[PDB]
Formats: sequence, C-alpha cells, structure tokens
Amino acid sequence: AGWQSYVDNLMCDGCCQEAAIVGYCDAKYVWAATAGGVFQSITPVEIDMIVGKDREGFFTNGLTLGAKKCSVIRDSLYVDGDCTMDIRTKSQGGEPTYNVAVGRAGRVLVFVMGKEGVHGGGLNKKAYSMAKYLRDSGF
Amino acid sequence: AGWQSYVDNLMCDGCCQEAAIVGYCDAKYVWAATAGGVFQSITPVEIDMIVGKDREGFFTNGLTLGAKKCSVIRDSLYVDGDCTMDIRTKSQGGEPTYNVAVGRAGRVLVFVMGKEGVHGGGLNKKAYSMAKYLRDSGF
Amino acid sequence: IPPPPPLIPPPPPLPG
Ligand code: NA
Repeated sequence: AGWQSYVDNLMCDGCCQEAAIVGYCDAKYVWAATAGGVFQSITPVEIDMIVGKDREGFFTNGLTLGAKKCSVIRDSLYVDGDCTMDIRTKSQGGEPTYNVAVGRAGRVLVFVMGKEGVHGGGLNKKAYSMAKYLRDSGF
Repeated sequence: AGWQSYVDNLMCDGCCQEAAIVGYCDAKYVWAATAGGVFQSITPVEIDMIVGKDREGFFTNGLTLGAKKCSVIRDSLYVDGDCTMDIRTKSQGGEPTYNVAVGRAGRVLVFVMGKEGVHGGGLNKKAYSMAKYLRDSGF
Repeated sequence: IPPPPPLIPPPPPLPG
C-alpha cells in the first residue's frame, strides 16, 4: 500500500473527493493520489508555486493544480504551528467549485479536495492534522 | 499492492473509468483494480474465457467481466506483436456502452475501460503498451 | 502474487 494508505486515511470520512501526498524536496512530484483526479496531475512547477518564496502573487494571479485554475483563499504554509493553505477551484460558468487544503510537513505536502458543499475549515483541519502527524514522524 | 500503481498509471490520463491488472496463469485472479468497478469482480472462469483455447465461442455467446455482459469486438490476444483484445459492454437498456481493451503479457492481463464516449483505439494503444512493458520486464 | 517491476521514500508507520 505504501503512501496509498495515507490517501485512504484522508478519504475515509467521506468529505473529500480526492487526496494526495506530494513531495517537495528530493522527490518533488506526486507520491500517491486518488486515481484519475486533478491532484494526480500536479506538476513540479505547480509544486514550486505552492512552496515558493513568493507568497503574494498567487492571491492576485491564482495558481493551477493539475492545470486546473484555482484561487488562494489563505496562506499559512510557512506560519510555524500551522503550515497550511486554503485554496478553491475557480468556476468557469457557475458549475460548483471545490475547496482544497494543503498541509506542509518537512518533506511532503498533504492535499485534500472537498466534495461539493464541503467547507474549507474541516479540510484545513484534516490537512493540518496529517501534516502534523507526518512532521512528528520525521516526514 | 504495488500493482495499484499500475492502475494509477492507466487511469492518469482521465480517459478511463476503471483499470485492472489480472493474473491469468497460477495466480488467476484480480491483482489490482479500480474500486467499485466491474473489473474488481472479474472471476477465474471469466479469465479462462478471455485467455482460453477457444477463440470462437465468445463471438457467439459473448462474455462477462465482473458478471457484466459484454461483446468481443476484435480478438488479437494470441497475435504476435499485438496481444490485445477489444471488448464492449452491452447496454442492459438503457445505459451507455463502454469500450474495454485487454493486453496480454506473460503472466498478467491489463484491462482498461473508457469513460462514456471514449473510443476503443486509444484504449487499445494503452493496453498494448502496458502489456508490452510488462512482458519485457518478465511479467 | 509477485512484486511488480518499477514503473519515493518508505512512509512512516500509521497508528495501531
Ligand atoms: Na478478431
């Protein structure tokens, strides 16, 4: 199972439509993700935007994940004791948007995407919690 | 298993509804498959129909995958340098049909099912290439 | 079933 078990833990309370574990250090690419979704398609360049030094451009510009346009709602990725970001997909014609939370451990990022209607707060707690576990485990 | 990574790979382009790796020799059962699909319930007797000596009956009698009735569109499973078969689900009414491709390596079968409206050529290429990769690695 | 051919560090243990 490997990192798949971490994806499964993220998905098991039913509120998410996808999840991923993504490295940002030596192995800067997706390690495990819900098959056939957006996160599996995250690129190294998109990773670099999530973890880069510039913490402002993505508010004005948005960012992409798997080529999907998203907005940054809140950035706390380099706030010690938090290490999360809140992101939301952008709607092109009024179709639903989805909340995304990111948690940053030492070596990996935790990504979660909500089902329709699922608010960012609970997703942030999920991403926070797993990133904290991984951090405390040396990851 | 690590074989789930092969399912992931087959699903990554977004054109497949499900994928599976299925042994057809001694370990003649599903090794890894998309959860919730018909492929996860493929049976040993269904595998025997796909790989067996009779290359005619399934044209007359159809076959099932995970108890789902299907039609055989092209059989090249034992054609050197090809080793594929093209299949299509039957429409119980009622519902769309889905194209299926199978690639045969030495030990395993590669199954892909397209999403609605995804044609069989691209699926065949996917099955072919993965079965060839696996053959060359000893599988 | 045999382990597959290669197509990432081992994760830390989960609880339990
Ligand atoms: Na044929």
